[PDB]
Amino acid sequence: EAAVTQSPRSKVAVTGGKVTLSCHQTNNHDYMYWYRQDTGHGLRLIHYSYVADSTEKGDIPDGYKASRPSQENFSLILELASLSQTAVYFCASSDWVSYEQYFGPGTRLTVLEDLRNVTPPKVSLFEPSKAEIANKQKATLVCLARGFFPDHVELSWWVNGKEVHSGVSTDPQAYKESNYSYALSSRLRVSATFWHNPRNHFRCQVQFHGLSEEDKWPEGSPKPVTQNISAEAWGRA
Amino acid sequence: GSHSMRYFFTSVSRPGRGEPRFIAVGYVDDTQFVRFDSDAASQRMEPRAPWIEQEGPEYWDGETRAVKAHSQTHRVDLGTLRGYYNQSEAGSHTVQRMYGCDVGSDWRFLRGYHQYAYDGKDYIALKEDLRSWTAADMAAQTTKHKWEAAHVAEQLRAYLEGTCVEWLRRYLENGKETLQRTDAPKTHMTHHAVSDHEATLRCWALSFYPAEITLTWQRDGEDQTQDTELVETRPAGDGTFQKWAAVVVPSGQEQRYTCHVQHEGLPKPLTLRWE
Amino acid sequence: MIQRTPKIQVYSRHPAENGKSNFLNCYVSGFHPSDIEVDLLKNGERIEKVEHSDLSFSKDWSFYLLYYTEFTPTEKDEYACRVNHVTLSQPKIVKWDRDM
Amino acid sequence: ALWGFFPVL
Amino acid sequence: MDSVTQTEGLVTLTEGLPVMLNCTYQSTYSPFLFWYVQHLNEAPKLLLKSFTDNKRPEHQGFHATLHKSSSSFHLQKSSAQLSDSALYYCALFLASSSFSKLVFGQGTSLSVVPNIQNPEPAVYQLKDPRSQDSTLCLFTDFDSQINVPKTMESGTFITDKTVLDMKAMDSKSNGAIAWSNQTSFTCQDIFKET
Repeated sequence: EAAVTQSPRSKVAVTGGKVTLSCHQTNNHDYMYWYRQDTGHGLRLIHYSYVADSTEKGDIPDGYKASRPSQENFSLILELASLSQTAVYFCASSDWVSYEQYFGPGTRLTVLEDLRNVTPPKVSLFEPSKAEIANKQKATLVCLARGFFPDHVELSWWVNGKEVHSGVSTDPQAYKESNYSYALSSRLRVSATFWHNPRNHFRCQVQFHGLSEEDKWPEGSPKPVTQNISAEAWGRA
Repeated sequence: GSHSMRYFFTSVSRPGRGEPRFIAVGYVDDTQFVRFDSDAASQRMEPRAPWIEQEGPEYWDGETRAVKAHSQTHRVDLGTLRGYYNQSEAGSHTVQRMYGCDVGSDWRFLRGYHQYAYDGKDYIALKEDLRSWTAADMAAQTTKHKWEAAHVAEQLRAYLEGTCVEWLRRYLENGKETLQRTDAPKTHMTHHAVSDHEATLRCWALSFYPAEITLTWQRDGEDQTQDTELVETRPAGDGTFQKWAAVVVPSGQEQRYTCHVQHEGLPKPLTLRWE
Repeated sequence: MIQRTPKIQVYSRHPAENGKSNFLNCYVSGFHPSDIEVDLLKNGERIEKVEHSDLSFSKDWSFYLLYYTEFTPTEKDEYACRVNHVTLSQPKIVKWDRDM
Repeated sequence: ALWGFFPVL
Repeated sequence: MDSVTQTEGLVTLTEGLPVMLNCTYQSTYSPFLFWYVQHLNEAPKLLLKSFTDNKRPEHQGFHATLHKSSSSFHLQKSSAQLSDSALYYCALFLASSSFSKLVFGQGTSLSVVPNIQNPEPAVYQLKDPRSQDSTLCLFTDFDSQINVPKTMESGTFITDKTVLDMKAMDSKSNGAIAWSNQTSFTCQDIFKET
């Protein structure tokens, strides 16, 4: 199977800073492409390459430069990052049959004027209503992530130490309640007999992607790095 | 009346050197307008006609990156073909490629071409219907199955019936003073006695355009081709062409032979006789 | 592999006239493979500034090239074309004849 | 003008 | 020239009903079109081709017929299922440029909603134990054909409807969540007006 990989999967940068996006491909293809996606709409070509050590300009090359050191790797480089470069970047690969393109997992990039605004989420777990349990014989635990900037988050439910996908509904998009803070919620519904059991341990994990170790940060505030923040509650008879 | 556009591609593998030789030339009728050489210093598409120079940077940068991909394709093709016929890497091999289109006297599409050759012999060719492929051998069948699955012939038709024709019309208009002209051949006959009983009569045709011409020798009103020497049509070097035909004629019987010249820029077919 | 012997034609662009400048052409055609050596000669001596046309082929896949140089034809000077190929065991020399 | 599609053998 | 025009925005469809996503295009010469599907948190992948025969191509299922006369290449399916919820790209492979490349459109988001047979709409109030006076209201088990209200007040935020599926037996339920910064609030009035 033709598989394309990208690194990093998430990146937060400052305005006027150098950003490098890597793309690895092990399918023996000559043609490689760099696309961008804006707010879940449109897929525009930035740069492309048909052979190693040669790069061609795409539809929107301005502000972007690319490099093809080998057949496997095709890098997208941003010398001066701007606010308009905030997008989801996809890397494609194909042979001479250039209409069948195989895409990478994607890269979310957000460029900000200041660094102070970056903040971790505050995860609060809300307990089911007793009116729901006595009527429908079902309990709905709701998780709520609030007050986090860059919306680079991944929500996961944990029941009894295991990651569950049963009866789970995370929000597809992160809801913007303020300019410099996002919000995200999820539902977990299990049976009344399961919730009433004191043994059962419920946990909502939010994986927040923040700044790297190579980023400068003032001595006062704690650095908002890649961290996991959780909230938990136990069963009640 | 009828015109054509042609692109000739030549890729020769060089075991003695690092990189294979690639040469690509573009022709409108019998006039060269573009070239590309892999051993050239510029590594760009180069104008050869005066009338192609009026195209902008959009054209040249686009044609440069296209021919580079053509060069890259045929480098891989050399390796693919040596694997097909199970040949060693110590031997040199030539891959020839030709594609283009023909227009009529009304500037409308007539014929389209796309064909390959390996070491002189035919390989794969697009048929007159522009939907079919002609595979010469079992190794050519592998290529045929690759292109039929990718529907390359359908992609090719859009170029040959559209892009090739409309750009050919653009070239004919831009080079009206050069391509749309018609030069009538200057004709004369020369005589040489080869022996005491035989003599050679040569029928010259000089300074004509286009290169397409017909030279036939007749003895007593009948076409004689069994005893006729005909040379390949040669360029003069300024845009015009040259050609001659010779026959072995018994001494004293020179006036029984006639040469006939047929050309597009000639109102009536000319009859030439020695005097 | 298919090997074809080259067809050599030595001629002038315009009808030869002494004292007036002209171009000396050597047209090799119908040869295969493409690798070929072509030199224009002046009394057996190799001419320096000789330019060749870009490589092209015919419908039957046979190659053709045009070698040319600017020259002033005169009575006593002889001109020829020296061509070498893989089909040829020795470099073939064809002399230019204006009276042909 | 050249063809924009480049199929291999 | 050389353009693709798709159905703009979100297309909401109930399961079982036929899928219709429009795609018109501008082109200079005889072209070829392709549909690219992108599911949530996944890579965009090729869905179907325009080949094969006179207009008709297509895989999964999904099919599309090319009409060159009016330049149309609409995506179709007989019966929609919940798994079809994805972003759909209509692409034009350049028939004749100096370099042939795919030209993607603006993309059409498909959102297939479940057919709730026995709806039981109810509003619940939920509490956060670790903090004081913080509350949340949940609207669940409602029909997919009613509208979830949007925020008009500052401090109070309402989310769009989402679907959860339990591994019991087809326990599919729509859900909307809302919260406020104000002390005085009512869960009985927030989910009002479809």
